[PDB]
Amino acid sequence: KSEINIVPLLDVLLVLLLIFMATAPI
Amino acid sequence: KSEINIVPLLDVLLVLLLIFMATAP
Amino acid sequence: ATEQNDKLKRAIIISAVLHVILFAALIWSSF
Amino acid sequence: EQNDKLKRAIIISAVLHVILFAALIWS
Amino acid sequence: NILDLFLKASLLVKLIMLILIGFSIASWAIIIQRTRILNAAAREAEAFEDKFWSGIELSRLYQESQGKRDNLTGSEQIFYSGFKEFVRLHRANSHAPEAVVEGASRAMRISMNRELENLETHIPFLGTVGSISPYIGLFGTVWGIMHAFIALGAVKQATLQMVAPGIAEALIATAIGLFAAIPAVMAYNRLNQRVNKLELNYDNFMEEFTAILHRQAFTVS
Amino acid sequence: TDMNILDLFLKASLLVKLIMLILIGFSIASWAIIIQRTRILNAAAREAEAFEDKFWSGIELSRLYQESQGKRDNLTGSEQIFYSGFKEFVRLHRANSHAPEAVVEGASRAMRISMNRELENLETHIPFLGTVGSISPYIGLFGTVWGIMHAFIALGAVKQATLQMVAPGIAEALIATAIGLFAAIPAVMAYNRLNQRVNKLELNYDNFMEEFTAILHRQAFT
Amino acid sequence: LDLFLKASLLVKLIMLILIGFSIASWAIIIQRTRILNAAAREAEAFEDKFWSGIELSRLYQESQGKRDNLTGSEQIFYSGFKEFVRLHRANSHAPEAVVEGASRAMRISMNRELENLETHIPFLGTVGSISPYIGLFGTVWGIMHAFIALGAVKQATLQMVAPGIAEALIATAIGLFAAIPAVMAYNRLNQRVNKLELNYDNFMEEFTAILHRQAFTV
Amino acid sequence: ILDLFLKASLLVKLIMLILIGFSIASWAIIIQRTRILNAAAREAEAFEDKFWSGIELSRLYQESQGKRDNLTGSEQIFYSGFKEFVRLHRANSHAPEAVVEGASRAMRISMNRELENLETHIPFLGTVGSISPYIGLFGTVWGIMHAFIALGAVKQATLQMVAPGIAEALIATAIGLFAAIPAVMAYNRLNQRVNKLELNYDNFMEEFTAILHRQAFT
Amino acid sequence: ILDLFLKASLLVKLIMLILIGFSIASWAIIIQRTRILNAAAREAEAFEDKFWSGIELSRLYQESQGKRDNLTGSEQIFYSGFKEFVRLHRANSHAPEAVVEGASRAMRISMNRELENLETHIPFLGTVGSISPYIGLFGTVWGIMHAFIALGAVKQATLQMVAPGIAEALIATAIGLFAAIPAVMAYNRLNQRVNKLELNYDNFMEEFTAILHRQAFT
Repeated sequence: KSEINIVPLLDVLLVLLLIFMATAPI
Repeated sequence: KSEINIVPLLDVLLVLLLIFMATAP
Repeated sequence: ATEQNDKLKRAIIISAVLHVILFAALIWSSF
Repeated sequence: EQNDKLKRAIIISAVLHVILFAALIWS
Repeated sequence: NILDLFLKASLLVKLIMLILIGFSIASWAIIIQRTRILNAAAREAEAFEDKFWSGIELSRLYQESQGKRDNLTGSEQIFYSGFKEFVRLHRANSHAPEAVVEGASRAMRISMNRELENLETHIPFLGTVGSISPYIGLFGTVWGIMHAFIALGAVKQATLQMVAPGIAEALIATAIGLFAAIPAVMAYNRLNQRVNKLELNYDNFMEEFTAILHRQAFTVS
Repeated sequence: TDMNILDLFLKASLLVKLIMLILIGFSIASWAIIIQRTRILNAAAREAEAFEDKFWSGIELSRLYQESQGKRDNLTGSEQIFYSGFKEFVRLHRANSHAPEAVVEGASRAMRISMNRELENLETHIPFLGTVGSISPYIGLFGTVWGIMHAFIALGAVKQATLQMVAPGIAEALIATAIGLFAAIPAVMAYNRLNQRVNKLELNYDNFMEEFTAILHRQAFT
Repeated sequence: LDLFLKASLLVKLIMLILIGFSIASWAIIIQRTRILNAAAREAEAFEDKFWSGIELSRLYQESQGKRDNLTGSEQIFYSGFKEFVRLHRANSHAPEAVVEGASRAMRISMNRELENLETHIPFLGTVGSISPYIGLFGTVWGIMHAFIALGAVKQATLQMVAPGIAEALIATAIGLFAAIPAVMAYNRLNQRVNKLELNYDNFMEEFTAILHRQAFTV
Repeated sequence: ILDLFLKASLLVKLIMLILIGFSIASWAIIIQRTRILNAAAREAEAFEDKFWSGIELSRLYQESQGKRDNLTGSEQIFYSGFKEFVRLHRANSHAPEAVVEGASRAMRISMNRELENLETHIPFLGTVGSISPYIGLFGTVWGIMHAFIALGAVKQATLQMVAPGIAEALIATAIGLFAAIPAVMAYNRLNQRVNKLELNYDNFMEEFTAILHRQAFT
Repeated sequence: ILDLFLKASLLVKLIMLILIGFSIASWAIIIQRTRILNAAAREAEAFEDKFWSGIELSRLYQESQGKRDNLTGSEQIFYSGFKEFVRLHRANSHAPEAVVEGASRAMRISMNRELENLETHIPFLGTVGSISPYIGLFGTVWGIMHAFIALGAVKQATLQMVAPGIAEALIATAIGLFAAIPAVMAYNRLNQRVNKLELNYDNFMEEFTAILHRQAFT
């Protein structure tokens, strides 16, 4: 019937992690 | 019915994210 | 008939008390 | 019969994973 | 502590707290009130159903329920309107028994739909809170992160250390958005299963009752 | 807020610029539908409540049929359910050769469609809100991911690029998710409320359907 | 495109399967939409033509005159009338057995219609629910190649971590693009089928009721 | 473990005790239900053999009286049906056309009573398997607040003051997963055992009803 | 790539073997069931083409007799219903329904044990698709803890020394999803094929019961 749609919450964290990770060599 | 529950990954990501806070110069 | 609204007001009041107790315990546990 | 058929299915899918895991390190 | 940072967190995070606390307050009031109601209805259903199935005469069981005609519930209300229109249509001339039992079965059907609609009233709101609460939390964190990267884009010498609290006060809006969603979504599923089980009880009772009325009517021929 | 009111998506790549248009459009379309359907469902509820009173007032049903014929092009809701039922009933009953009861069955289907056609006219733009309230978050995320991939590619020739020369580009990519969620919260919240209003109108019309078919089945014999 | 030419083999496979599921989802959306429009229109056209007051046996005779590709509300009526009239030829039956023999045929034929509308809806719901997690697995694979590069040299270059980031980030982009078609359409199409089932179920009550009056009088 | 739990903040005390207290409760429920669901299946086949031995249902009902106080599973369906059948067709001889639906109710209520006695704690495993990971996330979010408050106290951050906040988050996630694995593995395994044992007990719904309909009408 | 498996802590390599074990078992079950449901569906189609040839059931029955060791699916439920019908129609038969209610019972006791002769290993996939990401995440979280246990003894830390440990830890989530995705897709796909096949057998046995009531009653 219904569930928490976790994917948008997870994908914003993935994007923020990828931004920091691409910033680590700078 | 059965599906894939991923919720504890949010935590792994919160931890991995904080390592970059702990290491930025 | 209408008494389900009185029961709903009772439910709102006890829900509000339970949240105030929860956040009071949470803020105390920050110490 | 069926215990030998599931054994053959385990064998053929196991070698399919072995060649996939080889292809994964090959490139 | 948390509270001496929270009092100086951005106005947007203040609003996102008052919104999410409001839905957490409201959803728990529904969970309490709609579980008590369903506990009462599921008990009043079976506690009438045996009384009816005792083998006592249906006519006197109907007549004794007239003393509380304004206060009936669930299976007893479903029985009462079905029997009332049955005895009226059977007392009336010029109606064949297949039309008499139809009229009773329909006056039962519409009363049973009105009992279930009166039973589930606030449940759709839990479907709302479980659906928007994660997205309200996510808008809270995305606005916080975006405003942190704007502030980080202003300084001559950038580092993550100067926006760390801006990221932290963003990220917890995800967490409280999610913790206000969990009770609502798990209880929306659970309460719908309880309504469907109680609907199947009324549907079964409506078949068992219309079966005895069908035989009772055609036996007069 | 806290940024230049005169500068926006305008300078960004054509795809995040396009995603910005479809998402803000949605929000405008969503709010236009909320206002249009809220006005219509208020009017329909008021007209149904007024008609159940006028019908139970006890004035004889040929007066209702003759006056409703006097405004047959503008009938709505319970008055249009009544009209289609009584129209078919008098037409069919007129053929006295009919089966006394079978007249009631035929009239009831006449109203059943009229109800579905009125109830569909109440619903028209509601499934668009269920669409905006479910794709808009993901369209926001996809716009943001394209923005991020385009922020790093714009410096991919230089490694010396300081975080200070990509942080504004990252912030401008998060806007697509912020708009994408801002279009979603009103849409899915209003979609649940409006669907529920429509079910209340359905149950009110089904109440009227039983009330009418009862007095009709009586009048068919006594 | 050179940025994809040297991508890791695991990401090649993830792109082919997710683009495949996106293309297959759009093909299902348009295919099921034309079918459900046609079936909803045929039901509305037939049930009017039937309820018009035309004689059931004449309607049945011209419906047999089109028994080739009869699928729809026509086929549902035909199945119910055929076992009604055929079972009626044996005058030994009580009328309850005649309305049984009609409703026995048409309930079977209704399920045979619904299973022809339903065909690719549960595949689309499978894709829409698992597709962002295929994207997520591709993202975690790219995150590993990024951390391996950050573990290589004392001060890693942006150029050597970027392949892991680009693979990780594209796997999330395509994981979203291969989920938009299924998340809008699956609930819409499943609701459409439920509405069209309720239409045939209303035809079950209405048609068996007139046959019940027929059986109790002929 | 205890090296860090001895110095964890007060909210972690509660979160750890709750989340390990679900694990313990979950394992206790698996032990209790895996006795019952296995003894209530054995006592079904150990009724069916006796039933199909050719002994009279009169003798079955008579030899059942001496253990009615503890009667459970399939024979408690049978006894309830036969008790009410005797009370409506043999203790009073009236209306043999009307006892069959009485016997159908008398098995229906006994069925729901027996299945409720099997299910007693199965829904709780369904909540533990759903909620245990979110209690882990709450432990994580609190551990991450203990990280950021320790980070804000220094001009330049390093892992040295961050490590106890990270260690807290990870151990709360690990315990949340350790409580969830048994719960969601066993919940499906037990919920299929109940559905199987229900469809086994449903082997009366036509069989017993037809036998007592024959005994009423003969 | 085995280099990490050759050196990593006992728990993460044990978790690696569990997840590869579920992945092997899952793919073996997917290919197996698919071949079994393909056979069972084609055997149902071949029996429908026989049944609708207009062959008399009393001689069609004789055909199965030739294969009493290899009866299956639709032809097994036909044979079991009809081998009871001949008996209930021979000697004492009670009502025409009493001979077609006992025959239909003798079908449904072979609906079960044809279902549950197929549908055997599907609920295993239902568990693998549920726990496999949690097992991958538990291996991952233990991997982060093992890295920090080695790291925290040093006076300073950097990505260059912790990132290899995190990269080898994230493999457990990657394999955890790679074992889960085939299971969740194939569980939903195969479970829908079983429900389609159950609907087909129920449509057959009800529609056969109409021909059986025609031949019993007239």
